[PDB]
Amino acid sequence: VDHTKMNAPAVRIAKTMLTPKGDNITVFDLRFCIPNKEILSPKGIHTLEHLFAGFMRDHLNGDSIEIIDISPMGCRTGFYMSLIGTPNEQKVSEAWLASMQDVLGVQDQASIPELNIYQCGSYTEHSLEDAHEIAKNVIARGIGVNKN
Amino acid sequence: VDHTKMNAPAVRIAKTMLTPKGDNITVFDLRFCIPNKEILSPKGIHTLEHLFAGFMRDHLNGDSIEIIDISPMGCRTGFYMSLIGTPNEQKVSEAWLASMQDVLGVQDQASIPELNIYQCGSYTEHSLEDAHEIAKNVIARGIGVNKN
Ligand SMILES: [Hg+2]
Ligand SMILES: [Hg+2]
Ligand SMILES: [Zn+2]
Ligand SMILES: [Zn+2]
Repeated sequence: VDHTKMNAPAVRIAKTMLTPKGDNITVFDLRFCIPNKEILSPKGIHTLEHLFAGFMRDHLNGDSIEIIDISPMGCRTGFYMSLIGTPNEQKVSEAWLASMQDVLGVQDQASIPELNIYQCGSYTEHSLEDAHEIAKNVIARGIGVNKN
Repeated sequence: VDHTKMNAPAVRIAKTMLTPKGDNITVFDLRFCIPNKEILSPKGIHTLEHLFAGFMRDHLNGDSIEIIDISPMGCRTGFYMSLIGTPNEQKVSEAWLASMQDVLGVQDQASIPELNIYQCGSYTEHSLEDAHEIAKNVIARGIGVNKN
């Protein structure tokens, strides 16, 4: 898709596909930054990821939506979020804008549960600071929409 | 999960989903590096991200397999791959291998047409060198397997 055309921060129905039986799997482009104009930090995006899916599962992931997974994009310009169900751009965003407020509520590293050799893949690649700025940005800038 | 006991390269199974209608979703931890011992290049996982995902599906997904999203983790030591269906370790540990050799089928960056600023949200960030790097290292170590 034309990354020059799209804007950020903005939800976007990334792809839609059905299950063999009946259930629905929707996949969202949770694009934080403006394609090639800005970029997420390998540490920020990482400490963030932890918190994001812990919180998006709180505001979103209710009873008629199911979260499979939320993980950062290689291009570190936002996360991809596959889920069981099919919310719309409003519903996700509202869930995203909330979460960021949830992230802010974490003053230090010992609050991030995983963050250790025994449970986090790469213990020293965490920046709660960078991951808070992002929240601030997003929360500040507002989460619009990007339709295909 | 105790990362310390984990082995890489190796396919681990991190999640299976039961959707109301029946069909089961599967999420696979694809671990390239030993956590906190070895890790992936930021510019390289991206590069390896446009490759892998495609090639994979060209050796996987069928009359019972459908991949939703192959995406890099934050820690940067592995790769989660969600799909509708239920293929096991050997069936993922094998096409990742078919998927790895093809990385080395990649001649140069001038083989990635998606490397435009209208299709890549971070086309600058790129390293087919480290693709091949990571690649040849995987095809030498042979993918193993981990059991939660
Ligand atoms: Hg940004
Ligand atoms: Hg590695
Ligand atoms: Zn981690
Ligand atoms: Zn890209």
